[PDB]
Amino acid sequence: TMKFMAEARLTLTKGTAKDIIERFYTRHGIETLEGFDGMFVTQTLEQEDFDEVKILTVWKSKQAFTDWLKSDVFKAAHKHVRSKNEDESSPIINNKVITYDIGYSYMK
Amino acid sequence: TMKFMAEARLTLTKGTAKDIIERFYTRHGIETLEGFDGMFVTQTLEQEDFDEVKILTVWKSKQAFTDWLKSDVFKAAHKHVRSKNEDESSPIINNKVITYDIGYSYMK
Ligand code: HEM
Ligand code: HEM
Repeated sequence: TMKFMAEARLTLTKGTAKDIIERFYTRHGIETLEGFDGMFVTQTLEQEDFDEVKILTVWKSKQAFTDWLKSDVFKAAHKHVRSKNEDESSPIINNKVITYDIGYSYMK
Repeated sequence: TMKFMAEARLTLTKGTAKDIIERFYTRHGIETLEGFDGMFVTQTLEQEDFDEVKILTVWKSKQAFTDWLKSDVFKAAHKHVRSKNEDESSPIINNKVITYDIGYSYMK
C-alpha cells in the first residue's frame, strides 16, 4: 500500500514554524485521492538560523503524487501560499522537493 | 500518537540499497515498545554517485526513542551491522541521525 514518499522541505524564518504547522489541520482535498495514504508535518530539532518544516506525504504510487501535483485540490491547498520573494511578509525562505521509493513500511 | 520522529540516513555504495532494505523485513523487537508507532525505510530518487537509504521511525515521545537507543532490542537489531570503516566489505559508507518533533500527522 505505501510505496512512494514525497517531501517538501521548507526553510522558515526562525520562530514561525508553529504558525505554518497549524495550517495543516485543515484539509483541502488531498484525502479524496485513492492513491494518498497519509502525511506527517515535522519540525527539525536543533536548527540554528532558521526553522525547518518538512511535509512528508505517503502514496500508493509515484503516479498518485504526480497526479496530485497537477490536480485542482493541489491548487486549492496552495492558492494563498506565497514565499518571501513573492510576498515579503511570508516566512517561507526556501523550499526543496525530494522523492523516495518506500522499500519497507510498518505502522504499529 | 506520533509526536517524535528519528531518522537514520545511510549513504551506501551505488546499487546496494535493495540488499540493505530487504534486511528491514525482519523485526528485532522494536514493535514490543509501547512508545513505538511505526517505521518507513526509503530510497532517495535521482541519486547519482551513491544510494541513499533513510530509516524513519515514529514515536509517542523523544524519551521512547532515546530509551530504545540504549535497549537490548536495539543491540539485537544492530549486532551484526558494520560500516565500511569497520568492515571494508560493508556498503555502508556514512550515517547521520536527525530528529524531529511531529507537529501534525494523518494516516488515511
Ligand atoms: C514547493 C513549495 C511548497 C510550499 C511553499 C508549500 C507550503 C504549504 C503550506 C503553507 C500549506 C498549508 C496551506 C494552508 O492550509 O494554508 C500547504 C499545504 C499542503 N502541502 Fe504544500 N507546499 C509546497 C509544496 C508541496 C509539495 C511538493 C508537497 C508534497 C509532499 C506538499 C504537501 C502538502 C500537503 C499534503 C498540504 C495539505 C494538502 C491538503 O490538505 O489538501 N506541498 N503547503
Ligand atoms: C547510525 C548508525 C546506524 C546504522 C549504520 C544502521 C543500520 C541498520 C541496519 C543495516 C539494520 C538491519 C539489521 C538487520 O536486520 O540485519 C538496522 C535495523 C534497524 N534500524 Fe538501524 N542503523 C543505525 C542507527 C539507527 C537509528 C538512529 C535508527 C532510528 C531511526 C535506526 C532504525 C532502525 C530500526 C527501526 C531497525 C529495525 C529494528 C527492529 O526491527 O527491531 N537505526 N539498522
